[PDB]
Amino acid sequence: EIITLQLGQCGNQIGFEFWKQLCAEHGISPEGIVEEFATEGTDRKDVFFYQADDEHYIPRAVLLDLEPRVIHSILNSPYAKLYNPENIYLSEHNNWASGFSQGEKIHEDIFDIIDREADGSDSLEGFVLCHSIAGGTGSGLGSYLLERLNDRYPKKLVQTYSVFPNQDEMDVVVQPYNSLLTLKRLTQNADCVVLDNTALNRIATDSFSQINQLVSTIMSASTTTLRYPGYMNNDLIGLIASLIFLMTGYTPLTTDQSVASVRKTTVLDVMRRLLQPKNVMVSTNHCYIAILNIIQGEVDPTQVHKSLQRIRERKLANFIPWGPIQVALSRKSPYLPSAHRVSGLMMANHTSISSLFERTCRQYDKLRKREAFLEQFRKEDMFKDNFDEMDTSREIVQQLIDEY
Amino acid sequence: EIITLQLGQCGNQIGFEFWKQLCAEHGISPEGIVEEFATEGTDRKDVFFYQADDEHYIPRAVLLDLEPRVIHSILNSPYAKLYNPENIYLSEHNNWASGFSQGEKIHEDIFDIIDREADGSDSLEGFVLCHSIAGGTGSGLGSYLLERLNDRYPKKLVQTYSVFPNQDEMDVVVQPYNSLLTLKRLTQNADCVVLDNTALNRIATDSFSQINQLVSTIMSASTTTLRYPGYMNNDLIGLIASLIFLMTGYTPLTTDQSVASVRKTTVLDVMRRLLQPKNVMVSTNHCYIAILNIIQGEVDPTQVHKSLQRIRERKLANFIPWGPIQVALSRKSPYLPSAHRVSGLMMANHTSISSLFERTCRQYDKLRKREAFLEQFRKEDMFKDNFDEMDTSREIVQQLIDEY
Amino acid sequence: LGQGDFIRHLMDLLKPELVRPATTLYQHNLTGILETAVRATNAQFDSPEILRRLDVRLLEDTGWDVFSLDYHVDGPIATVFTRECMSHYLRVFNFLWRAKRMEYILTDIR
Amino acid sequence: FEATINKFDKNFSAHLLDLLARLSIYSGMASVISR
Repeated sequence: EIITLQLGQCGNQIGFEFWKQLCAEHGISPEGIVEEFATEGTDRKDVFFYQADDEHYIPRAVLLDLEPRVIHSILNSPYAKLYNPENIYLSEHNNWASGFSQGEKIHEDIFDIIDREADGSDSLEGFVLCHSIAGGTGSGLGSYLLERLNDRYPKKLVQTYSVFPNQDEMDVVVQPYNSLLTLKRLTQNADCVVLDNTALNRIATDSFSQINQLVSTIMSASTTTLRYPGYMNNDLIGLIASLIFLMTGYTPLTTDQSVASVRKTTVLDVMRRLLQPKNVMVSTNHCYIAILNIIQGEVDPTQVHKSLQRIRERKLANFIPWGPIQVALSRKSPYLPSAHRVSGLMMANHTSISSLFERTCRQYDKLRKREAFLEQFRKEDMFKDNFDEMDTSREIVQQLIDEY
Repeated sequence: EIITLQLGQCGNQIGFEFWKQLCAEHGISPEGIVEEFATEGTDRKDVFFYQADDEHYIPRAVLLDLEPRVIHSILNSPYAKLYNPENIYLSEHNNWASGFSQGEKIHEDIFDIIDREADGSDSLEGFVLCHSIAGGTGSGLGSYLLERLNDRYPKKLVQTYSVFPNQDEMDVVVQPYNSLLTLKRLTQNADCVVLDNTALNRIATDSFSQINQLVSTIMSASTTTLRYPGYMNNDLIGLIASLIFLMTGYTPLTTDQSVASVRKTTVLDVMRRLLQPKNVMVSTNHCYIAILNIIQGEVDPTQVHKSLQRIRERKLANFIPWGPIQVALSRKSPYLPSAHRVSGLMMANHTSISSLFERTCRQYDKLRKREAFLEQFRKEDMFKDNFDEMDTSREIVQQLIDEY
Repeated sequence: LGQGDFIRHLMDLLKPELVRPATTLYQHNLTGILETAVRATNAQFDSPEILRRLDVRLLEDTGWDVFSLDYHVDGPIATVFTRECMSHYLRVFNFLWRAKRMEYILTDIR
Repeated sequence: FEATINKFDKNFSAHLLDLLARLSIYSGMASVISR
């Protein structure tokens, strides 16, 4: 089992479309009813859903937000009735310090909800977090929740889908501070999926609805095998151990109109495609640390071995000199059309990601020398006296970059 | 297996009608579907096509062009859906220097496409290039691709169907430069089929649609035996070794209206007809270097031996004094009507081809003495400083003529 | 060798193996290569029965001196071949194997 | 502790080079090395 903590407008939407994808996959009706064709289903549902006496299924989700508008719109959707009104929380009434201050203020009810959800699962495995690191809501609230959660639950995993601000595009003027602080908290508490609007929209090209549909696709494909038990990799901890910051790529990212080219898609061509920098959805002979490829559809392990052999000989990849990939196979949901003969998702750890922080650090250093937009931060208690928090966070990020 | 690289309007069309002929021969539907009568076919399809999970077959073709109009028209044809939209490439926005500059500019995506296509074949044998040497697009782009390909893939064949400018007709005012440079690159990198509009249209007489239909006929008849496995000559390298610049001729170049004269066509009369200068589709006791005759239809090797004996005695041909032909047999596709009892195609290497370059050199020398139309060339980086490239190319062509 | 299409691919796959001396050669490895050729070439569209008998044998140097196909036949059909046609085909198959590698060498040089 | 971790490395890596050695001498059983 698992819980999802989605914050800010970004996280709220991310959750909306993630649950849309899930209910589509598992044959769950918008109202929580189960379709007749899926009555005898074999798919495991406990992982993301828990059924109710009324036979309906409820997501293990909690909605958090500093503002009402987004969730109010969500509850006007056809999927509104599905969620649990008890879990959803809205502030009665764009800065990280303010977000953390509110988090300190509203500890009690949030952790009440979290405890209630936790006690309903026998074998909870970890946590899932969806949020954006730039905006005031996501950054600060996620920081506070991560801190108090790692404190509260020292034996549960914490996984996040953190969305990083666009850089080529000059959105949050105060983004460097929030990003740097959120990164501090992620290193200091997060167990383990980086995301950026820049490269994501780049691949989308070459509304937020479609972008986050792709993101939800990534999340669902990541959790597929856990959802669909097989032989190997039957747990999230198995995933994490096989890799341990990450980046992702998915081959069949094709529009509903781009099915006309039914290209004979082997496993070799897919696994190859997952390697190119173009497909890496995120934007010094930098090299890899780990690679995992989850493959959906018919697959012959002989083909997998041949592809691995050929790629190894062709040396299209580079590895650490000081240490000695993985190809897991799953089964598609029996419901969604198998427009793709075989499909592939890749999650990897690669040193080049360091550059991200070097940019943000460069951004942050490009402001701290002139004390820009610190007036609001001084208002909050945390930065009321000084900003030693900022210095510690910057040095922590520098240490991480040095370690990479 | 094999790949086709067609450039410029000439190459784009050439490819269109070549694939039209191929799909006609192999019973491939315009949409890529296979006809019912051809379900149990024995013909080998991997050579030029690769099938898809949707059962459709996709050509191993890539479309390149500096301008959109031609390919846009192609995609409005009934054959549009057949091609692979991924492989097709069009410049977002008539000189060789400009073409090579763009080639330097758009290296990455072109070679991405080429690598993707290459990795889908186990036993790729060589490359096929279709282009015109006069126009700006074909000349420069083919030059750049040949250079970077011979650099990238030092163990693959490179075959071209190069179209030469008409000379009796005064089309590209700057043709001498482009032709000379393309010839430089062909000698310096090309493994191995000369083509000219003048003699081609001469034989056609005695629109581009019909001319290139004839050209595609030549290409398909050249590749027949490879497409249709037999006993001997079961590989392109076998072809090349048996000969090694070339010229071609085809006997049954008859209109759809000229079938009324069903002339009793032996093998002897055909192979004889392939020798005359009239049938050589291109325009010092110059002699031959090599001759190959591929014969389609029923054939008795006794007849072949008798024809060879008689022609040898009649000494209708001349050979090099310093060195010591070949007649290969194939089988017609089981689908197209056998309006011809027996048909013949000839590819030969003959010294007289030297004259071509002597003309172009004479053309080029007829301009370099007065510096005509060099203003545009100076614009590009390659000819920004000097034109030593031109001098080296001219001397290389002179060396080749001396060698002949 | 009347197929031609199948023997072409089969001479490209045995090249990395037969160059080694015969002492390091073991039959159990080549069968996977032969089975690969029959799958890639046009010989896949063929009667499954006759494909069950086509195998390899190791004559008893270099890998290009001890390789040869057998196509063993037993039963009623064995009264037409009678152990002498199988001792004559192999006597022929060598001359068609040599005159086939002496050609793919000369198209490699070319 | 700091001195015994390096002992296991010399001990465990010695047995693995034995497993990959015997798994190579065979006529599947050869595709394991690629695994």
